[PDB]
Amino acid sequence: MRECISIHVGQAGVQIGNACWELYCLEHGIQPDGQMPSDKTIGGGDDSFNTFFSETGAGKHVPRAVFVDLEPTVIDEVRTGTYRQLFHPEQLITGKEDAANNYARGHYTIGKEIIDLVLDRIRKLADQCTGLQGFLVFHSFGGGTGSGFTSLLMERLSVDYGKKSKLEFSIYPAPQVSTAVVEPYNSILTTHTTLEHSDCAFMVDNEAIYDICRRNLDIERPTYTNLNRLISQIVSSITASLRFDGALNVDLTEFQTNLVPYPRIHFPLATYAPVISAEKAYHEQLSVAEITNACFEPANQMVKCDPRHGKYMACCLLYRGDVVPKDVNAAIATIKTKRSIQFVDWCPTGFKVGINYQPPTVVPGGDLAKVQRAVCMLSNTTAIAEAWARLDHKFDLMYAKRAFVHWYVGEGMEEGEFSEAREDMAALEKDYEEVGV
Amino acid sequence: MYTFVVRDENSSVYAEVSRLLLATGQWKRLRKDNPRFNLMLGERNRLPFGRLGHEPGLVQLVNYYRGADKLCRKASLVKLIKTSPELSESCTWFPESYVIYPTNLTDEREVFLAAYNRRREGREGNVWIAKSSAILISSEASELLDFIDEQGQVHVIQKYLEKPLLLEPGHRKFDIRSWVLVDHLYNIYLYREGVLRTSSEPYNSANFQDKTCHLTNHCIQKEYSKNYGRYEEGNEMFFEEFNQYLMDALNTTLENSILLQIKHIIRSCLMCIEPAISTKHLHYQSFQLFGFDFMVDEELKVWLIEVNGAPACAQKLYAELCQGIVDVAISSVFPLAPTSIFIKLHHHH
Amino acid sequence: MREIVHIQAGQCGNQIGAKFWEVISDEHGIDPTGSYHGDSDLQLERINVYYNEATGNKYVPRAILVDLEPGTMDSVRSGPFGQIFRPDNFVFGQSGAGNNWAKGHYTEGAELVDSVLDVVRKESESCDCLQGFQLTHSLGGGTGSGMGTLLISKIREEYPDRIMNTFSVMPSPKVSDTVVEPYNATLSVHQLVENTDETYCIDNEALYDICFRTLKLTTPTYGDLNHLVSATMSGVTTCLRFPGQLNADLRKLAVNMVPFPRLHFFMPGFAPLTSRQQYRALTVPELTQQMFDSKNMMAACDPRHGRYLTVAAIFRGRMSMKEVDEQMLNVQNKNSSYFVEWIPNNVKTAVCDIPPRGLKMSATFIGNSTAIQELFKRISEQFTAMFRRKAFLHWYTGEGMDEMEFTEAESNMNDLVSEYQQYQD
Amino acid sequence: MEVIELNKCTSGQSFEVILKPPSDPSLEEIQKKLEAAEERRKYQEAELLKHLAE
Ligand SMILES: Nc1nc2c(ncn2[C@@H]2O[C@H](COP(=O)(O)OP(=O)(O)OP(=O)(O)O)[C@@H](O)[C@H]2O)c(=O)[nH]1
Ligand SMILES: Nc1ncnc2c1ncn2[C@@H]1O[C@H](COP(=O)(O)OP(=O)(O)CP(=O)(O)O)[C@@H](O)[C@H]1O
Ligand SMILES: Nc1nc2c(ncn2[C@@H]2O[C@H](COP(=O)(O)OP(=O)(O)O)[C@@H](O)[C@H]2O)c(=O)[nH]1
Ligand SMILES: Cc1cc(F)cc(S(N)(=O)=O)c1
Ligand SMILES: [Ca+2]
Ligand SMILES: [Ca+2]
Ligand SMILES: [Ca+2]
Ligand SMILES: [Mg+2]
Ligand SMILES: [Mg+2]
Ligand SMILES: [Mg+2]
Repeated sequence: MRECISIHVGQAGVQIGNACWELYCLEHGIQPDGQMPSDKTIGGGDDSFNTFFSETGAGKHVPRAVFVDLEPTVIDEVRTGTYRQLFHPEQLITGKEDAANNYARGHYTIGKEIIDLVLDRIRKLADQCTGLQGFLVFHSFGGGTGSGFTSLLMERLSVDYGKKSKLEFSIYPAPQVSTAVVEPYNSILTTHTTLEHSDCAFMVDNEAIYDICRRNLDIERPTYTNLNRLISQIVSSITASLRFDGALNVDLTEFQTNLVPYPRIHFPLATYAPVISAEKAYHEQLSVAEITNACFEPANQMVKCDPRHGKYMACCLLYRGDVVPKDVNAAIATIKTKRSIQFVDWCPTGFKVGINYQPPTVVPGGDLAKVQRAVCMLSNTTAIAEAWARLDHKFDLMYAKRAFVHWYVGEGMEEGEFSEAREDMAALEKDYEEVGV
Repeated sequence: MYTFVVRDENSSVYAEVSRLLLATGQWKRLRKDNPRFNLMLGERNRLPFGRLGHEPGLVQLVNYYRGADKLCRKASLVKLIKTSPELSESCTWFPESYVIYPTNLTDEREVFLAAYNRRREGREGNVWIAKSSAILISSEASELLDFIDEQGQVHVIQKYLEKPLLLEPGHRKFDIRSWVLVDHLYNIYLYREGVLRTSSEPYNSANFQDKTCHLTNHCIQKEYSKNYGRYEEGNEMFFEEFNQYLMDALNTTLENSILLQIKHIIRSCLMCIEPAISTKHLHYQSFQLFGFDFMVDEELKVWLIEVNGAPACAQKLYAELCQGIVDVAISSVFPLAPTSIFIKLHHHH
Repeated sequence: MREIVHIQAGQCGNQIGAKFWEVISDEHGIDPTGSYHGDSDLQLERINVYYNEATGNKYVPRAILVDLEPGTMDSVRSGPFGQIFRPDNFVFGQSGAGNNWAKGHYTEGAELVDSVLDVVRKESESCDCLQGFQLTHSLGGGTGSGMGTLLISKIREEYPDRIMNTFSVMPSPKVSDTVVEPYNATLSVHQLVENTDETYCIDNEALYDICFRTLKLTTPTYGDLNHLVSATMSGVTTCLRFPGQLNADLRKLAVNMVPFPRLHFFMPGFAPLTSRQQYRALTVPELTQQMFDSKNMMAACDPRHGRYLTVAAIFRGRMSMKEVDEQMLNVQNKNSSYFVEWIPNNVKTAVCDIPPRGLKMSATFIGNSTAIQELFKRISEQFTAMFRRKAFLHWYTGEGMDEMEFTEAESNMNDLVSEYQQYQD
Repeated sequence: MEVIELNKCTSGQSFEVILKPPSDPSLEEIQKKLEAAEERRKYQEAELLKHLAE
C-alpha cells in the first residue's frame, strides 16, 4: 500500500478540501471523531483507504492532508467545525494576512517566509508513509495564495520529492463568482511556473460549476458550499481508484501513463453525469448508455468547450454503481456511430474503463439526489485549449496597458516575468493547435 | 437594447443587415473588440468561436457554424461525400471527384487514373476539370495532373458535365444559385428567389482552351465575355423568367424539373453534418447563410457544384433577403418591441 | 483580526468623522458609553476592525482626533457619542491654522505632529495585524489639509507597507469659507497622489446640489452635507465591518480598484436619496438606476464625460441577489461604452444582509472613473486665476514657503489631469 | 471492438477497449530567485525613504 498526501492551498483549496474529506468520510464510514467501526485492524493496516488515512493506536483514522492559507479566517472554521476531530493542529497552517489577490505577494513576499514551514509539516506526513506515491494539490488560479504560494510549493516539492508525482485540482476563474479583476494575471503567472512541476492537472471552471448548479439543481444563486459539494463528487470519482480496490488508476503514476502521452499537454477534460436535484420527489433512473452518452454533452463538462472540434489523445471512463462491462461497450458502439470522436493518429482509438460497484455517496441534506449509477469521463481533448485562449486574451487586454502591473512589481517581481509567462502560454496554445488541426 | 459588433467590413450582405439592425432603433453597434455583444458578424478566417458564450448575462449569437468549412471547402466536401455513409461514395447528385495533392507535398491520384483509363477505353466522354479554392479543363489526364503540380495547394479533379442544359436563344451554359439560411434551431430555410448566372457565350464542346462559354461566373462573363448583358441584365435570369422558359420550351416547371432535386440536396448536405456543428446544447448559438451552386444537364438532372459559406447576393435581392435574415435568424433570438420569403425544409433532427 | 486605525483632522474632518462613528456605532449596537446592545452576532463578527475591546466588554473606537484649535473637538466631547472616544486619543493645540496649508504643514502643525504619531503608534502596537489607516479631512482648510497630509507623509515613513485610505472633502466656490481653498486643495492633492492608495473624493458642491435639488432642502447646512458623508462612509466600509462572501481588506480593494498608482481617486455614491413619499418600497432596479445616476454621486462629476476604470457596488439588505446580478449586468450591457474594454469584468457587486438603520435596502457606489479629472480641472483653474497675480501668497510666503513650491503643485496636478486624459482615450 | 485486460474483484472491475489501432531548479537556484525579488523590494523601499528624508 502506497500513500497519497493531499495539499489544500488558499481559500478555494481549503474549502474544496472540506467538501472532499467530508465525502471521503461518508464513503469509507469514518465518523467525525475519526473512528471507523468497519476497520477491523485497530491502529494500523495497509488497506486501500490507508492510502488517504493514517491510523492511531486509539483507532482514529486521520486524513493525510495539509491545509495552508496565508490568512487564518478560512482554516479557522475547520478547527471548530464538524470534523475538527479528524485533523490534528499540525495539519492546519495559517498566516496572518493574505496575498491581496497578488501572485507576487503569495509567491515572493509572503511565500518566502512560510515555505520552509509548510515543507516541514509535509515532511511529517511523509515520514508516516512507507511508500509515498505523490501529492494532490488543490488551489485556485485567481487567488493570490492559490496561484502565488502553490507555484512556490510545487517548485520545492520537485526538489525535496524528486521521483514523486504531483497532480493538481485547479479552479479556473469565472467572473460570476469572483470579485477580483486581476485573476487573469495570477492564472497565467502560476500556470507558467507550475507547468514543469505538475504531472497531471484537472481544471474546473467555476463558470461550469455555476451553471450546472443553476440548470440541474435549480439553485438560483449557488453558494460556495453548493459549488464545492459538486466539485468533490467529481474529485471522489477521480480518486476512487486510489482509495478502493481496483486495477485502473491504482497509483498516481497511472494518471500520466493513461491520460498524458505528451508532457506539457496534461490538462484532461472532466465530464460527469448524472447530476439530479434532490428536490425531485423521484426521477427516472438513467441507464448505462444514457449516462455514457451524456459524457459528450457540453452541458456536463467541467470546462465549457466543444470536443467535437478537437482530437482526443486518451479517454478513461470511471463508473460507480450498478454497471457491468457488457453494458458499457454496448453504449460505446452507439455513441461512436452518432458522435464525432476524432483521435490523433499516433494514439489508439480506445477507452479505458473502470467500474466500482458502490454507487455515488450523497451528503445527507445535500443538493444531489441518490442515483443507481454514474460515470465520470476523463478525456484529453485539444478542445480544452479554448479555456487557455479565453484566458490569454483577457491577459492581453490588460497587459497591453500595464494595468495593475505596479502592484506586482512592487512586491519584488520583475515585469519581465509577465512576458516570459505569457510567451509560455503562447507556446502552450501552439502545441495544442499542432496536435489537433 | 441589443448590441452587436462587426468584424468583417467586406461582407456586402451583413453590411446591409447591420444597416437594417440600426434602422430598428433597438440594436446598438459596438467596437469590434468589445466582448459585451449579443450578436457577432464575425470574420471569415480564424473566427474565435472558443471565446463565445462566456459573458455573464449575455445570450450571444454568431453568424457562422463552427466546422461548416467541412462543406464549403473543395477538398473537404469531396472527403465528406466519399467517407460519410449518409452521402456514400455512390451519391447520385455529385460529380465523380477525387482529391489530388501536388507532388511537392490521403491522395487519390491512382484512384482517379483507374477511373480515367476506364473511360478512355470505353469510348465514353473523358473530359475532366481541375480547380482549387485558392482552372483548367482538359480531356487528357496528362494535362490535368501536370497543372496541379505546377501549383502548391490541394486541388480536386471531377467529371465535367459535357451535356449541360443550354438556354435558347443563345445555346449558352449556366448555373443556378440558391441561398440557404440555418438558424439556431437548425431549421433549413430556402430563399424563394434564386438566380441563374448565365454564360453570354454559346457553349462549345470542341474547345476547352477558352473558358468564357464554359465558366458561368459573374466575373469571367463580365471580364472575358463579349456578349455580357445581351439576353438578360447582368447575365442573371431570375426564377420568374427561367420558369416561364422551362414551360414554353420544355413544357415543365422549375419546381418539378429542378427545385425538387435542389431541395433534396440541400437537406442531405445539412442534415448530414448536423451532429457535428449543431449548437442545440452549446453555450452559444450559431446561424449561417449558405450559397449552393448547381448544374442542370440536358436530362433535367441537378448536380451539386460547390457550397459557399460566405456568399454575396444578387443586387436586386439584397433588401428582401437581408431583411429576411433579421427576421428568422437574429430577432428569433433577440425579438423586437408574410408570407415567409423562405421554404422550410422539414427534417428529423 | 485585521484592525484599522482611524484618524480625523481639523474642523471638517472631526465633524464628519464624528457623525461617521455615530452612524456605524448604531449599526454595530454600541451605545454612547461603549456598551453593546445589539441583537445579531453579525454586529460583532468584525467589530474589532474599528473598535477596541476594553474591560467590562466596553468597545472603544480606534480613532485619533486631531486639530490645531480646541473648538471643534470640544463639541465632539460634548456631542452624543463624545464619551465613547478614548480620552487620550484627543490631540489638539491652541494656535490654530487660520485656514492656511503652510501653517498646518510646516509651522504650527509641525510643532504638534510628533505627539499625534505617538498616539498612532500606541494604537498600532495593540493591533494583532493592522490593515492600514483611514483619514477624514477637508482639503481647502488649514489643519485637515496641511497637517493631515503631513501626518500621512509621516505615517508612510513609519509604516511604508500599510494601506493609506482617506476621505477627502474637496472645496467648491459655492460652499466656501475662504478664497484660499484652491491653494490648500492643490497643495494637498499632490500629497495624496504620492502617499495614499485610495482617496474618496467628496465634493462639497455635489453634496450641496444633492441637499438642495434632490433632497429638497431649501437652505442646506454643513450638518446636512455631513449626513450624506456619514451614510456614504458607512456604505464603503460595509465590506470591512460585516461578514459576507466578499471578505475584502484594504489591500485587496486597492489591488482590484487601482490599476495605476496615481489614479486612485474614487467617486462614491449612495442610494436611495429620498425627500420627506419616503415610506415607498424601493425596487432593486430603482436602487441600481439611482446608484449610477450622476445626481446620486458626490464628486460633482458627470461620469458620461469619462470612462470607468473599475466599479464596485455594495448592496445592503434582504433582497434577491439573483435580481441584483440581473440589474447590474443590465447596466453594464446597456452602457458598455463607458467602461474601458481593456479591463475585463471591471464591475463587481457585493451583497450585505444588514441594511442601514431605517432602510429596507440600500446601495453604495464606488467608482474609479477618469471623469474625476473635471474635479481637478476646476481646482487647477481656480488656483491659476489667483496665482497668476500672486494674490494672497503673502499668507503662505509669510510661513516660509516660496513661489516655486506653488508652481510645482500647479504642474503636479495638471500632469495628473493629463494622466486621466490619456486613459480616457 | 476488442476487450483486453479484464480485472475483477469484489468491489468492481476494469478493462480496456480498442476501437481502432493508431497510425528543474535546485534549492540554491530557488533561494536566489526568492532573495532577488526581496532585494528589489529593499531597494524600492530605500528610494521611498530617501524620498521622504528629502
Ligand atoms: N469552486 C470554488 N471556487 C472558489 C472557492 N473559493 C474561492 N473560489 C474562487 O477562487 C478565486 C479566488 O481565489 P481565492 O482562493 O479566494 O484566493 P486565495 O487562495 O485565498 O489567495 P488570497 O488572495 O491570499 O486570498 C475566485 O475566482 C473564486 O471564484 C470555493 O470555495 N470553491
Ligand atoms: N464538373 C463540372 N461540370 C460542368 N461545369 C462545371 C463543373 N465544375 C465547375 N463547372 C463550371 O464552373 C463554375 C463553378 O466554378 P467553381 O464554383 O468550381 O469555382 P468558384 O468556387 O471560384 C466559383 P463560385 O464559388 O462563385 O461558385 C460553374 O459556372 C460551372 O459552369
Ligand atoms: N462637508 C463638510 N465640509 C466642511 C465642514 N466644515 C468645513 N468644511 C469644508 O472644509 C473646508 C475648510 O476646512 P476646515 O475643516 O474648516 O479647515 P481646518 O479645520 O483648519 O482643517 C472648506 O472648503 C469647507 O467647505 C463640514 O462640517 N462638512
Ligand atoms: C460540503 C462542505 C463541508 C464543509 F465542511 C465545508 C464546505 S465549504 N467550505 O465549501 O463551505 C463544504
Ligand atoms: Ca486498520
Ligand atoms: Ca518533476
Ligand atoms: Ca509655537
Ligand atoms: Mg484568501
Ligand atoms: Mg469559391
Ligand atoms: Mg474651519
